[PDB]
Amino acid sequence: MELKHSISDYTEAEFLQLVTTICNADTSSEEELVKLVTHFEEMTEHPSGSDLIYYPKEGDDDSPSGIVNTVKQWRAANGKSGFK
Amino acid sequence: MESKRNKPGKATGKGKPVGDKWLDDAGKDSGAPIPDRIADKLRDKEFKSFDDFRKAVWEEVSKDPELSKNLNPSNKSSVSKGYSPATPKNQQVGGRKVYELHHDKPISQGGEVYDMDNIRVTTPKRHIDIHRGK
Repeated sequence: MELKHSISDYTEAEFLQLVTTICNADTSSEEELVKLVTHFEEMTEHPSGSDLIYYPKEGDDDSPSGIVNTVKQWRAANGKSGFK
Repeated sequence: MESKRNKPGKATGKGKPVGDKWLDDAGKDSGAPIPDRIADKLRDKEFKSFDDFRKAVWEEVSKDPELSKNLNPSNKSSVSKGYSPATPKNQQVGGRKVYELHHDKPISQGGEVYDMDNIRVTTPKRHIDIHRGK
């Protein structure tokens, strides 16, 4: 057990580092990578989950800064909290 | 019992020809076969365990332009490391988020561990659906 991770504990910079780690697979193991993807999903609260990273919608920018901006905009549009 | 998947063995088998959309088939039927070009690279090599073989499969996927062309940049990074690529969210099961290698004939019923003609690539969802119908 582990409580939900919250995005407003992260600055935009910190979140961009986390997304870049995922996109580069800059982890020690596959298990560590899937743990980070899970945490990313918990933080964004976005219904598409890991698809933001791996199966982007046509027209979406799937670079790390692209994914961060997609999350930021979606949270803004849906009345959710932003970064620290 | 001692676990055969945790002992070394020698990869065998032919695999099957697949197209650049092979991983879509992993969510249907009995999943996708091991691609023939991957079998060609691994056949007769010794692996320390089934997990070591699994890493070798995804390493070989990363090296094959046609079998990796459909992966997005993030999934290409994963397979470059020998990690299994993430499936679409709608094919995940809890913390099982990546493609899985499963044995078609169970090892306990005579299936071989490293026989590439006995291995299927499935999404977690398709695996669980198959298993639940047994």
